[PDB]
Amino acid sequence: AVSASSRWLEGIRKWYYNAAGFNKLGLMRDDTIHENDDVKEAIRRLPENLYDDRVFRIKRALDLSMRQQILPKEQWTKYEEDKSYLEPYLKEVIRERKEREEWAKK
Amino acid sequence: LTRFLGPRYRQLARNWVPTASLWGAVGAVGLVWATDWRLILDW
Amino acid sequence: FVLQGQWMRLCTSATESEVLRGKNLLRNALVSHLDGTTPVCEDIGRSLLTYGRRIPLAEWESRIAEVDARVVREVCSKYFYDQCPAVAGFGPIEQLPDYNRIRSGMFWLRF
Amino acid sequence: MTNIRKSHPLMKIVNNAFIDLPAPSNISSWWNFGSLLGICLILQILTGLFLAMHYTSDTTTAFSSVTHICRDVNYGWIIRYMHANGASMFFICLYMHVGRGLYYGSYTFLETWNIGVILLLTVMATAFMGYVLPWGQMSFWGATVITNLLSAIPYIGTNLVEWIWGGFSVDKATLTRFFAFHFILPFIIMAIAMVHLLFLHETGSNNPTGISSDVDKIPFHPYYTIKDILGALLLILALMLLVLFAPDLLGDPDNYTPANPLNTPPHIKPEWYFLFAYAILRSIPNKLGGVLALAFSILILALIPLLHTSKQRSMMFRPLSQCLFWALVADLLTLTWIGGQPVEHPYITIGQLASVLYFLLILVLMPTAGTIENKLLKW
Amino acid sequence: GRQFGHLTRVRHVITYSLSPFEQRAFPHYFSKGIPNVLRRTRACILRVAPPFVAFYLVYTWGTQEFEKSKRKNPAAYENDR
Amino acid sequence: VAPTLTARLYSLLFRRTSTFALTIVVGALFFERAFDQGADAIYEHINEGKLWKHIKHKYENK
Amino acid sequence: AEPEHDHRKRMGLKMLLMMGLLLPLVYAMKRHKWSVLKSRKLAYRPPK
Ligand code: HEM
Ligand code: HEM
Repeated sequence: AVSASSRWLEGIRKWYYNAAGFNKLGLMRDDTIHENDDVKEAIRRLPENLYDDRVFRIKRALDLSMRQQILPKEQWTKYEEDKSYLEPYLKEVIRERKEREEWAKK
Repeated sequence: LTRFLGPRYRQLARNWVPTASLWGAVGAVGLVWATDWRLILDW
Repeated sequence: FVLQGQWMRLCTSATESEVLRGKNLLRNALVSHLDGTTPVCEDIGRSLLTYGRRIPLAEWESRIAEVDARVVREVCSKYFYDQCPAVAGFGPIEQLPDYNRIRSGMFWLRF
Repeated sequence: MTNIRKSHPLMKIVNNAFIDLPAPSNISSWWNFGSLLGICLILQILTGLFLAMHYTSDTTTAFSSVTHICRDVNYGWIIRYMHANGASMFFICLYMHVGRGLYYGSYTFLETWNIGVILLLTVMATAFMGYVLPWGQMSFWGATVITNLLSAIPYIGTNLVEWIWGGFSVDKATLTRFFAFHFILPFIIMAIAMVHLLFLHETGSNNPTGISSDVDKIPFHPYYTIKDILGALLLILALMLLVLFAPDLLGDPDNYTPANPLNTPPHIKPEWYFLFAYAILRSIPNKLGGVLALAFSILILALIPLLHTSKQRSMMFRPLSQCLFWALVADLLTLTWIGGQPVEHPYITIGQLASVLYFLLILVLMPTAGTIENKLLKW
Repeated sequence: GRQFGHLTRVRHVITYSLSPFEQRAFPHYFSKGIPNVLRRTRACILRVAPPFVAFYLVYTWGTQEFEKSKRKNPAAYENDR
Repeated sequence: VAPTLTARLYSLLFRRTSTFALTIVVGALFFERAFDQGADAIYEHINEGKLWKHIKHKYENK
Repeated sequence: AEPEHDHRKRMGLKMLLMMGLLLPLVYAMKRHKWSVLKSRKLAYRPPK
């Protein structure tokens, strides 16, 4: 029954991303995740392109942070372009491990 | 939390209680010497 | 570490022995290259645009001869000591020394 | 290797955690509080040992002793006022430290987080006993009312408060105990610090972005030795600014009065570092309820790892937590205020809602906000 | 183990740096600071300042009341009656 | 042409770190004295006659 | 009440100037060491 609320949420989501640093930074939302054991394995599963990309992005990002400089307005990550490229990989890794637990449990 | 809970685990818990149960008894003995309850002494 | 180390040592601690051996090496390097027709032709051509129209070949030995352990020490310290490096790598450069580290390697407090 | 001084000695290799270590590029000024943290630990110690080079730990003298350190002894005045003020800094620094951990999710390093926590609490003990050494009206009473606050425990309490004190009150017996534990805690704490450092060295320093920096790492020597020295420079600045221009300013307590056991400053309260703790106890009617909730104030730290709900260990990209993070900090300021307040209606009612706000912020709000943000990002 | 040769794996990235002695350490500091300081403060202010503002009100009110209720010694209940 | 003041200073004292250090030792010395002198003066000026240094006269040698 | 404080104010003035001077140099000294990382711009290069 979500038509107006969810619609507001969709608008809100763009604002949330805009509110979020990653969009401002220009780095992808997927790249931002707390590097833990599951993320870690997902990470490892990335293709050369995807994966080298995430290395430059973070390189460019930690460079900026070191210099307290923001990227130009023209070169920023736009919410409409939410590459959730880790998501696919990250889901399974979890999926596998949740199972593992099920098999281990019984 | 949720992951730890399991249908399979029960034997370990049962085993743990005895070792745990045995361990629990030691503390009472250990505490008692320090505590020196007159009632404990009376026992 | 070892290399830069070598540099430093060079401009503070050169010993006549050491310089005298390198001396001699130079001669040979410089004589043996000139073996063959092609080699002589290039020296003669390039020598003329480089050093102008001289062929310092026999001079060399003389010039090389003026070499002293003090000469070598003072001449090296113009160019390597306190001077700022030009460093390039093509990684795995992940361990390559930080520009400032390399830099401090050109002077001698310790290490 | 040959004549690589560093790895030659095995010992000197262990020191290459300072010079050669992988340190992230990007890195707010906030992280200098680690280093300064140590700075303060070392300054207190050098200072302590000189003061304890002219201090006596008896009822009769202690007040006199301090009084004598600040009058007849050469440069004893600054040493003592440097030691008092320092401890302020030491705490001001501590609470930056934990803020940072709270905000950027440095606390993911569970093992490091748990040492931190121990660290924090150990210093906390230290500060509580040192302030009592001088044996002045504030000190005297503050010890009674805190220590006694332990007698809330039902079965033991009572017996136990009496063991800690070495008698029925706080006479000499207690006073020499604090002198000895104050002295030996800091040494024990240094071991802890190093143990803390040990664990942290196994995963390196998190960043404002919240992502691994392994793809961007820098020489600690070249860069972070100057930063740290600079940090010092400002740190000292604050410590001397305080110590030289306004020695007593930050030391709320004006009670330079030798402790008279029948006398009482109706306004009894811990120092700025311990101000938050006193306030927490006040909002609960029941004694025991207040002691539990006091412990939980501080002890609630070790939960936060488990509370973490978002996919971004970095608050940096999550507005909403940045807002509730700040509020907690300002709630914490609000609580500190209560600490120096008459325990009356106005302050009571306020503190009580601040003490619920603090635990909400930490237990319930933030964790939810995490989720939300994750869901807005479609994560 | 070894912290520098073993961190991670990085392919295809060039970096270009310059020497300290060739550059200036203070790059149009006033000009960058103003605009950068300005631009981040204004992105902080909203997330940070509120709660402090709040405390201030609560401080202010909270002290007024005290002084009143206590200085208003007749506050609770009047004199004439 | 002549070397900028810095270049002069550089080649005379900062090439060799022995010299450099020597400098700094020396400098630290010289500097402490000037600073103090200047910085003490400045501070006494701000409290003219407020300090015993100013006020010794009154009860000194009759 | 505060014999040390009287001496401290005079010392504070000396301390204030030295700290200020030291702070200014350090910011400059600090900037130079960290300048290289800040100055550096890294451009990703496509594999193909
Ligand atoms: C961070 C750890 C420490 C903290 C927080 C700390 C804090 C304090 C405080 C708040 C006081 C009360 C001073 C006053 O207001 O008059 C004090 C006094 C004292 N402390 Fe420390 N201290 C620490 C470490 C040490 C150490 C390591 C020593 C000995 C080596 C020491 C020796 C003393 C002595 C003798 C006094 C009594 C005289 C006085 O009042 O100055 N303290 N300490
Ligand atoms: C005796 C007091 C302490 C000292 C001297 C100290 C010192 C340090 C230093 C020098 C650092 C590195 C820089 C930084 O991140 O700020 C650090 C990091 C850290 N400290 Fe402390 N600390 C103390 C207390 C604590 C407490 C009480 C805890 C938590 C309960 C704690 C947890 C941490 C954590 C988690 C980090 C790593 C954060 C990161 O970079 O991801 N520290 N500490």
